[PDB]
Amino acid sequence: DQAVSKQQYADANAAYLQSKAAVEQARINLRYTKVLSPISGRIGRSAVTEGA
Amino acid sequence: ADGLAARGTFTEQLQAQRDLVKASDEYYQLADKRYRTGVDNYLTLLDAQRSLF
Repeated sequence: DQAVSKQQYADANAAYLQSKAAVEQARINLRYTKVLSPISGRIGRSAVTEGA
Repeated sequence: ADGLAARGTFTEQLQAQRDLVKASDEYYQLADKRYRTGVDNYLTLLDAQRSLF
């Protein structure tokens, strides 16, 4: 019913999407900590043990 | 002489007042033209309507 501007809605929606991309780019690092295997196959031995 | 002074001054007073009404109506039309494209609210358009009234 147009109680706020279309432009202020566009700016707030831009802030929404521009913070949602920051959540994506900060979730990429949590996916990097659990080190996913890049390809399927037979793994050798762990060069670094836990703690290093 | 009262009637002569009032007939002498009310033409200038109403010319000034009609120029005020015309300037406030142009300000309302420009606030409407900012409202129609979307950069301005509806409450500021209503403030311009009430200054016109």
